[PDB]
Amino acid sequence: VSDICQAADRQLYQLIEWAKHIPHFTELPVEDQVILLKSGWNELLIAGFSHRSMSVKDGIMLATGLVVHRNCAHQAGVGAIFDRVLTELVAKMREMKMDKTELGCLRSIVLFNPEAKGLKSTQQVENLREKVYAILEEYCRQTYPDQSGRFAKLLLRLPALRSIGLKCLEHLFFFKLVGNTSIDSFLLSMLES
Amino acid sequence: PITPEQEELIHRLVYFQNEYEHPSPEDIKRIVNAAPEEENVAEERFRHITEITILTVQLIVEFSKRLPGFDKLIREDQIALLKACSSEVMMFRMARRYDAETDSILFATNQPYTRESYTVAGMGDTVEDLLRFCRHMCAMKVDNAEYALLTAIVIFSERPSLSEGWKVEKIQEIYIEALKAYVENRRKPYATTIFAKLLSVLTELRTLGNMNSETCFSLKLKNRKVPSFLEEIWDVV
Ligand SMILES: CC(C)CC[C@@H](O)[C@](C)(O)[C@H]1CC[C@@]2(O)C3=CC(=O)[C@@H]4C[C@@H](O)[C@@H](O)C[C@]4(C)[C@H]3CC[C@]12C
Repeated sequence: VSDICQAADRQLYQLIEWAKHIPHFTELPVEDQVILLKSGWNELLIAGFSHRSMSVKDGIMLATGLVVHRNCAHQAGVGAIFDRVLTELVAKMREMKMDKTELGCLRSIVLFNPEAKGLKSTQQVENLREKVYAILEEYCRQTYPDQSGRFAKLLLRLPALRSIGLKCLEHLFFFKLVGNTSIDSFLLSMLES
Repeated sequence: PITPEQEELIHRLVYFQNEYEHPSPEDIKRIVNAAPEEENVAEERFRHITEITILTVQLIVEFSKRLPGFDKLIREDQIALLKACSSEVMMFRMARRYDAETDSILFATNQPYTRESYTVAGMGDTVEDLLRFCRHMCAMKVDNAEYALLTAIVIFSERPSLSEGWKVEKIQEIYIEALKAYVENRRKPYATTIFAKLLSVLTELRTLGNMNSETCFSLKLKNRKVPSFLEEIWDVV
């Protein structure tokens, strides 16, 4: 298996497994679970490898090691977003020293998106998103008390992330995946495991 | 808790919001007395949409300049911020002319536009997304102060390429902080959840603004007249 290929393979496996373990996610209708992931897909993967590559210099890390540099962002599959990822997310992340708790929180606000297309349990998913808001607000307040704007600061990288997401004319790393099915068939079967 | 001299800041934005909300009835006049020889009937819908929107972007620029801190920026950055926020801020303006009952947007020509109106002008694609936003906003019961403060936070969004990004960043913090102060002091429960929900609207703007650009590309493909002012500002060519 290729170097970047198995990175992509692991990167998705880790994503889906991450969500499988978010409190209440799997209690939603499986179809909604696919919808939420199929839709949050890019922004979720992006935010993830963005934060993970804060220490990496001039690059994006992917599924341990494999630090993609601009000189082959196209190979990697992050050609459309590379520059902005480093400056609008990686840099800003490092600048505020955004921790793992916060990251997970934002990622969840992204996963629990009620405006997801065709989502059935919109009301449910919304209540879930709103818990994360509470949890995250209190977490900042407790952890970084002398930073009155941190909560909103963290919340405001969500649009930035969205924009970078819109630049992906596909679901990141999907065609590098071993199987050759449909996003939904891949998600669905990956969910049941 | 408790709002300080953000109170003054809020009166100002809420004032200017109100002030620059509607285009001068003379300009809306020019638009109506422009109908060509027996207008395409679906054109007196499309022309209104694009002509009046020139006025909208202008009003947006008008308000953006009366905002504290905008003058502390260099012309280069002032111009960048303006262009960047235009299509996003436009959606807040439209949302505020949304009629929940008739599910329409009351243009400045007292004409109510609906899924039809826009579909007739050839904008049937995006129309629904627009209406949905209007509905979601109406559902949140976003008031004037929140609306204004919010549009100000958008106008001061440090985008890449800005020369002094750090400065736009710092200025924006003031409005963010005043919105928090305001939302919390409505000493209503949920305050943090409301504040977070208000801010999220900003992520929604990135897709709506993208959609708008997408709509411009298409009108350019179908080769329909997109007012030069709009092409110049949204970089639509
Ligand atoms: C690409 C471009 C042509 C499309 C923009 C379209 O999608 C929009 C966003 O749908 C445009 C179309 C016309 C429009 O500019 C308006 C008409 C008004 O009368 C008024 C003028 C002024 O009082 C605004 O504060 C509100 C309102 C309702 C604006 C809002 C934005 C609208 C509704």
